[PDB]
Amino acid sequence: ESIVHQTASLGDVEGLKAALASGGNKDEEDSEGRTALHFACGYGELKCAQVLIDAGASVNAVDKNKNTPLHYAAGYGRKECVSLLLENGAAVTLQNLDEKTPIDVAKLNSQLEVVKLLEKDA
Repeated sequence: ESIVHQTASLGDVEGLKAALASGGNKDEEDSEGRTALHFACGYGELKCAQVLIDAGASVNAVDKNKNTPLHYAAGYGRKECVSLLLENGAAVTLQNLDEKTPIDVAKLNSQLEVVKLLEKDA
């Protein structure tokens, strides 16, 4: 029952803004430590991710497996969200509980293009 997570996950930009305006917490976490930004980026909802970043959502938030939003974007091959996170200081060296960085994750999931995109940045 988290409005901020649900609207972000479904790309509901207006619903998301409203929820945040109506008191909703942009850093709200679910039972696995995920934030609305982890979901927006993992699903490739660029505009919703921007809204959260503009509201001050932690770009390098970590879930209970130490995955950041960039690990989700990278792993599921959501290139635009990867760029958006990189432009906003997303730490490309942060490591998973499995010692994997977002790049490692992109590599394991065959996200060849995302890898070039994460490399290009550096």
